[PDB]
Amino acid sequence: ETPVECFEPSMLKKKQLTVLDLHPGAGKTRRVLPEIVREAIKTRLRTVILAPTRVVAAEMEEALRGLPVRYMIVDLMCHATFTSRLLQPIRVPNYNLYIMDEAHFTDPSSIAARGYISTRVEMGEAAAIFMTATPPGTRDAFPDSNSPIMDTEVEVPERAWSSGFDWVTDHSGKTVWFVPSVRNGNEIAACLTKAGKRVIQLSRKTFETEFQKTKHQEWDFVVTTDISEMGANFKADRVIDSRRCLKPVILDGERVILAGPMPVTHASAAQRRGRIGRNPNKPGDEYLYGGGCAETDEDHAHWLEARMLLDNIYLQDGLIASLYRPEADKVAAIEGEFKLRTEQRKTFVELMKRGDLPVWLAYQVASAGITYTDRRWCFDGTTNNTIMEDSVPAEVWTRHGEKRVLKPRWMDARVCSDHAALKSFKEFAAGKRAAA
Ligand SMILES: Nc1nc2c(ncn2[C@@H]2O[C@H](COP(=O)(O)OP(=O)(O)OP(O)(O)=S)[C@@H](O)[C@H]2O)c(=O)[nH]1
Ligand SMILES: [Cl-]
Ligand SMILES: [Mg+2]
Ligand SMILES: [Mg+2]
Repeated sequence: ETPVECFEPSMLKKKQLTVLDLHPGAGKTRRVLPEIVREAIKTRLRTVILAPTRVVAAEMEEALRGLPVRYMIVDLMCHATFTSRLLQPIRVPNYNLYIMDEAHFTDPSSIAARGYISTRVEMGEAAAIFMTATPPGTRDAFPDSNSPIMDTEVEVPERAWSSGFDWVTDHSGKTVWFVPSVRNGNEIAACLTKAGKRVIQLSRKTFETEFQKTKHQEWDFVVTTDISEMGANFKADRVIDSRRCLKPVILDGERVILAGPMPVTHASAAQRRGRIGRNPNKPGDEYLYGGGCAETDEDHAHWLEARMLLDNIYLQDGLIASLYRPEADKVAAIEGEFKLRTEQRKTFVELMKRGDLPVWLAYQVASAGITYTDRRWCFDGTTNNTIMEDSVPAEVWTRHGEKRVLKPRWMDARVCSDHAALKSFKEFAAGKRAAA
């Protein structure tokens, strides 16, 4: 029940669930993971390794080079790819060993993957190892590091500034700056670029292509959302942490708002700080943070969305998987409330995979009996659901040649929270889709 600090071969026998909680940068992904894979191959286990992002998967594929590891014999895939396969009639192999790296990731597909895995372990069908420096319930924002970190609470700019904050731009090294949202990041990055800094911006939808730029010498700032908490490695000297995040909230079961900016969890703060202090021979790394931490409330939509996913994943006859027990208190929905019949469930998965809609929104459309290609719901909502861009109602040319105001029947604030998200939703509402 208690987390461990070293891998032991008896962790690979069925019904064992082990949390490996070495401090950030202690060598979990880099040194303990290849040891586990060797022992699994030696014992003929059917194994899957789950990476948080394809960036990290590509990294592990090279560190595991020379072993029989199939990137999608040991299978390698991302959390989202794993949960995605569980949602198709492509009934997944019955692995008897699941290794989940960066097991703290709180996106809905990762929460659902932990629930499925822990249920298989409790069924006695598998063993599992969750690797993370910050397991659920963590209340330490300042864990150990390979080199000592200088922690300082300071006022962190939340918008562009025309004077002051000289300590930001006088720094000579490399800084990673965590922001609560893409739109806040755009404003900070433009202000740094105007000061002559070379800035890379990272978000969940640009991470793959833009993270590559960080592997070079010629940058001063990375401005990033919380996606960089999931095992992203930088060569940086300083982290600036707003200590804030946005929280998706389902108001009354009828809409999703983005609440905040509000304090991050202790686990998030520790992972942000854990981007630096990683070189044991390089003292002096600095963590500058702008406020306190707070634990997640009852109302974070990601855990409810995870139940929407798990209610639609096959397990064994009529069974439905539970959430991983330290996470199971966050949701009030009851097992099975979100189960869909076969055809609506196909629409549900299509809206998420092909439409890039948030889980909650894809469920509302699918359970309404709307088919994937029917976009009338994007335009027939109430007036309060009108989507604005630069303070004017957004309009779209539909597939049928009419210009309509964007006014979805169900409002999820995440489809219009930044320029790239709105562009994608406008294309979806028009019956179009940009080349993947
Ligand atoms: N990318 C990379 N990192 C290296 C290398 N040699 C040493 N390191 C350092 O060793 C650290 C430990 O690697 P890793 O296995 O990621 O620790 P970890 O416990 O997984 O760190 P955590 O953030 O996810 S909680 C790396 O993050 C990096 O700082 C190298 O050749 N490549
Ligand atoms: Cl993001
Ligand atoms: Mg790691
Ligand atoms: Mg150590």
